[PDB]
Amino acid sequence: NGKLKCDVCGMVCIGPNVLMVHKRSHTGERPFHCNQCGASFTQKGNLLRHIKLHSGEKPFKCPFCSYACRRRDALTGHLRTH
Amino acid sequence: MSYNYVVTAQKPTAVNGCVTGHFTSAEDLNLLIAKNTRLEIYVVTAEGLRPVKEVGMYGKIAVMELFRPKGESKDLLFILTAKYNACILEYKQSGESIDIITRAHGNVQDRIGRPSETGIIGIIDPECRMIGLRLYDGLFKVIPLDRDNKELKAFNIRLEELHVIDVKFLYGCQAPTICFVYQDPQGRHVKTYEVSLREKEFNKGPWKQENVEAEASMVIAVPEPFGGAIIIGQESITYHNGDKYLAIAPPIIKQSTIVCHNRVDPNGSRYLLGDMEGRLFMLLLEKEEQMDGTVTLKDLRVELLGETSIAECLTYLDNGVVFVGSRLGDSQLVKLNVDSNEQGSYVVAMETFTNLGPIVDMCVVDLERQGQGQLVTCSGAFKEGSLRIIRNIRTVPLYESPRKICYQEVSQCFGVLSSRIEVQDTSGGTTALRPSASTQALSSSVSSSKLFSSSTAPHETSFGEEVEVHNLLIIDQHTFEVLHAHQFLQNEYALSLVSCKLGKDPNTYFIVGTAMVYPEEAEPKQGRIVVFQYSDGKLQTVAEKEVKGAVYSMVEFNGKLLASINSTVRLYEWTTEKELRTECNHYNNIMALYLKTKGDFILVGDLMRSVLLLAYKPMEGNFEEIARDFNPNWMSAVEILDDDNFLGAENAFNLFVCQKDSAATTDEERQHLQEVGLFHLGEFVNVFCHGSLVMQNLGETSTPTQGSVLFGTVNGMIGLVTSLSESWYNLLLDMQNRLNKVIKSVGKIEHSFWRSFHTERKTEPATGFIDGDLIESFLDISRPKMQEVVANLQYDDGSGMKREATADDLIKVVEELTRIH
Amino acid sequence: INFDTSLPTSHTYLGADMEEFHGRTLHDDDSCQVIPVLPQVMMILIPGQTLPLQLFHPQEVSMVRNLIQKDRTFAVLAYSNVQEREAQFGTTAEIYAYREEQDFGIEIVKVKAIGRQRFKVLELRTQSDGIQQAKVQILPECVLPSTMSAVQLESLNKCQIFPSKPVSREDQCSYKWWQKYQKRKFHCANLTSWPRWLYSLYDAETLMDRIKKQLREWDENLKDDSLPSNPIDFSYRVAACLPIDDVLRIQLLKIGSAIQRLRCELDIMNKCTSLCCKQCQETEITTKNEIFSLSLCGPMAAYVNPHGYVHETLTVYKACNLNLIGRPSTEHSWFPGYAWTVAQCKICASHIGWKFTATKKDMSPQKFWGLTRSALLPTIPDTEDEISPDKVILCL
Ligand SMILES: Cc1ccc(NC(=O)CCc2cccc(NC3=CC(=O)N([C@H]4CCC(=O)NC4=O)C3=O)c2)cc1Cl
Ligand SMILES: [Zn+2]
Ligand SMILES: [Zn+2]
Ligand SMILES: [Zn+2]
Ligand SMILES: [Zn+2]
Repeated sequence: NGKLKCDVCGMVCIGPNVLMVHKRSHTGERPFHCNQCGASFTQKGNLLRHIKLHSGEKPFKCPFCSYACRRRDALTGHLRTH
Repeated sequence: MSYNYVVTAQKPTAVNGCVTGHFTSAEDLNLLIAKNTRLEIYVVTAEGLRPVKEVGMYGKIAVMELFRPKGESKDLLFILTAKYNACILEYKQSGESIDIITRAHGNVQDRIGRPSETGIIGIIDPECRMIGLRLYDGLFKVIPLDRDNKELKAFNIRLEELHVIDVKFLYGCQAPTICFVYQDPQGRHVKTYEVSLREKEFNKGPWKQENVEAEASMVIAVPEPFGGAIIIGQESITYHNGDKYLAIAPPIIKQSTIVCHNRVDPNGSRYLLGDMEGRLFMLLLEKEEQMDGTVTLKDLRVELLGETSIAECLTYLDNGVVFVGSRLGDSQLVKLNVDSNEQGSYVVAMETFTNLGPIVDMCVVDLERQGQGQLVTCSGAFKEGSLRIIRNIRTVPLYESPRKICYQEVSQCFGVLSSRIEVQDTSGGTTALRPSASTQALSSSVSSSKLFSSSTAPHETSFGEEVEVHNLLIIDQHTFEVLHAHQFLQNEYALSLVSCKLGKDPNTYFIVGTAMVYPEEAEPKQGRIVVFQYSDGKLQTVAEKEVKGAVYSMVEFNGKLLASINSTVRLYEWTTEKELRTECNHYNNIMALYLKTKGDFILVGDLMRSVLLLAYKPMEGNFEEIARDFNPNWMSAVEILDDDNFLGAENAFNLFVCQKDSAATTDEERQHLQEVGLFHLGEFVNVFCHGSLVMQNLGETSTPTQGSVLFGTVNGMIGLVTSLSESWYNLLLDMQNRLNKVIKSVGKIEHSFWRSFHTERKTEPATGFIDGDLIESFLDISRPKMQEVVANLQYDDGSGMKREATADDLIKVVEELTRIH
Repeated sequence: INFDTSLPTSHTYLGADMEEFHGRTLHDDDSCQVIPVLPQVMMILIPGQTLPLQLFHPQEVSMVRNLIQKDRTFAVLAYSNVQEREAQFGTTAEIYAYREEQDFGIEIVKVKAIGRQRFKVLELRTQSDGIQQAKVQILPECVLPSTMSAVQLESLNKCQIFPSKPVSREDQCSYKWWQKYQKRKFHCANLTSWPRWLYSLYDAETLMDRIKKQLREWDENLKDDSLPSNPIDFSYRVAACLPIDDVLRIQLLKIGSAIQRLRCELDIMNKCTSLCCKQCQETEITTKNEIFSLSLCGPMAAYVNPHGYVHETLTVYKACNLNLIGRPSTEHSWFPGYAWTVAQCKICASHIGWKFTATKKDMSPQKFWGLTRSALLPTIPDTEDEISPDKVILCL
């Protein structure tokens, strides 16, 4: 159970000390960092997209057939085929 | 379950030990010979050797030395086995009953301890103070020679010199003194220690560390008159004694390394030296009275007596008669003359004891009787190499190394692969050492190919370097004369050889697999499959197929050619154009060294006991893996017993049997070969071969044994393996357990311990094998002990009963067993 | 070529000097043991390999305290399926350094352990505390004698020992000494049914020097000191710094004979010449020609980041198909004096590693690449002749 959640990056922590200490790594330009590689971002959504690219890493997935494409416009063109 | 039976057809013929002394009685002179597991005892006569007694031990004889303790009539015999079974035996005879009674025995193995690089070294004090054993690096085991010490209780002494090469007990010392050559980062040195049994430790030697030559390999203790020791290396021979240190570098010994010695005169004035290439020299120690009687060494001399068989061990008998024990060739009794002969040799051969030597390959051929078979083996190495025709021994000397052999009935002759060593000549070519079979051939030919003549790597060989030339000899089956000798390409090494008919072609060809071996190239990347045909007294090349690797093995596979090129098992077809056409490939995780086949099953193996079982799918046209078993251990040979059982020989002279589980439940267990047989054979198997040396018997009269697989070993021993039934197997196992109680073992070695599967890592009991020697020994014992064996034993003579077994029913059974070889 | 290969092995980025232990714990071969496993450890540990860890979770800190008080050994599971926590083999780790620090009001523990014994997993049993144990069976190290030790003649036993090594790069690289070595050691091959060059392929020392010839291509430190002489230690030290994927490393950990491990390592070093992106499987990142050793352990070593994640970093000279994200930084740099920049795949944006750029003009090399092993894939090179595609199957 992790009851303390960060407002800025949304990470889960165990005790209030961990959260307080975590909050100072933010103070600065591009405060959102990735723990896996250290990539900094200016907004939280970009960091979430990055950390998602770390896992399954499938870029633009189709919601109707599950095929992945390298680009957004390629996925749009594919979606127009269903 | 395995159920298998193994029996010795030919005892080990290679001599690895020989010592002279007074073992039977203090009067007459005795010669003891050690052939692996056999011990022969002769009496030295003026005519020759008189056979006195032959015994068999349950262990490989590593050390064998005679010694007469204080207050003993005749000499005692100390023997240590490979499994570290030490024992002191004594010769006792009552009227006409000879028995080698065990005065003492025990196992001297140390749980934990790295075996040394120079192997087991056993020495005894000249005055019989103790027995010194060097088994593991950094430790020196000592067995004190006390009348109380019956179990051979010994103690280790800390040895700071880890890398000890040779060690001896010195003569004429107040306290027992050992002198040994060792090596450290600064080179090799000779050092001495005083073994104190009271302190149970070492003490400063009479003359400590002295620097010796780089290749100093042999240490010889000189008797009382001289004292000190003699250190022999590659280029020089030195004598060290306290303050004096004499050294000579005779050029007559530089061409080869001296590997064995023996004392001629009991005072140490003369010694016999034998090198690797058969040369025999005489090392003389000149005396110097110094008037008052101190007798010091004056000088050292080496004189080339002559050439003998490649001597593993030497021993001077008497009156210029020397016994040469050989491992690579026949053993010899030779005479030393004073005046030499016209050629300049001082040695003259007297007797030639047959030694099947290292049996590297063999085959079974009917030849004359057209009924029972005979065994043709490639024996010996170098100038001792030969063929042996064993009947149920005809020697054909080749003077070069035979490797593979196959018989061709269509042409009434054999095809044999062989190799001869030549030396690089100043002109650029190579020169032979001696006229051998490949050189003294009726018809001759050389491979004139273009595959590698254009595709060759750049390199050059220096003068003096040795290079082996490979040849295929076509040899008559009647006269055994070299009809033809076909020499292969330069840097080409022939590995495999077969003789068979391929496809629709009615001709029978000699097919040879090769591999291009270059020095800078580690793993071979080039090779050939060459199909020859012998006709009209000439060998002509029918076909030539290049391959990207070494053709390790080949087998005839249902009219097709199954070859192995490194990791690939390939299947070729013989086209109507008389050419090899690739039809199938199977790439394995192991190196396809051993290739055997039975119908559609293929057995593949590598050097590390990685067994693999494939199958040819005819309807699909490709290979399929059936099962496998990978247990790391050095493997020497393999063979297919039946459709489900597979026999092999692995490290530590062991035999094993794997089994294919068919129609199981899980695919996982179906694809695994279970190890169903283990048995310490004591011999190094080099070739398995289906066949039998007895009359196959026309009228089939319910045979008790199924199958027959002969095998040849390095010590010349020939063995036979067969399959039994569960009932017969259980009966014979109970009978072995009963025989062990009544039989008397030399050295009191337990048969169970002797035949137990043994490696440096694990040592398990033997399973799935019946020791045929122990079973057949039942016929050579007294009748009261036979009754002891069959005491309260139930036997089945055919369906009903199930009755009390008599010694004679079992005698009938064992006589039936003895007819398989 | 003047960095200081002794700096990375110190792990100076972890802070003050740690408390060090001198005792050693080893379990009997084939014995059964119950050892705790660290939850967030995902690396495949090799005997002799150093593993650094930063533990923040209170459960992990408590477990490491208990370990420091007991035998100081935990189990590192070799996960075949990391998602579902499946494991059939593993390696034991012995903590040899630790530091227990209470910083800014939060308690954390830094640890340096080392791999000890391979083991087969018999049971994975997670207690009610959330921390799990492993019922384990220690796997024994199979030591085999010389392939000639059985057939060697007694007369030739005194001649098996060689008179020291040349240890002169040119003299040992010259194949004359190896011709001599093969002729001497495998003479008794004439007694068997195979030649000498065959046994040479199963010879511990021959394989070890063949591997040395490849390691000298990566580092200029002589084998006289840095490399071990024992075949077990040498094989493990080579396996620890081979950039292969987890399945190959698991198969290599399953090997129990140093001979087979050395042979498989040679085969891997000769076949896999390319290193591609694991997510792409086709995007080439680098080749074995660019691999170089910046640390004493070799080209590849394990390091821990500020948040406890462990990356097996491989140092290479040049790399392609990589986009740099952000600007260099020296914060928590595993290579003191260099600044790191996050590197992604040009195609998939996988974190492939970082680009290290020197901070001083006098440093050499001025720039290199540290690639995390988890994101690389070993690959064979496409043949120059497309018509000839012989089988390049894994060989051992
Ligand atoms: C418990 C705790 C610990 C630390 C922090 N906050 C920081 O540490 C500062 C902000 C931050 C945030 C995320 C990542 C980073 N760190 C990195 C990730 C990474 O892989 N490296 C590599 C780069 C290559 C190399 O050579 N060494 C490396 O370590 C990092 O540097 C920093 C906050 C907390 Cl709550
Ligand atoms: Zn946050
Ligand atoms: Zn990231
Ligand atoms: Zn869709
Ligand atoms: Zn990619």
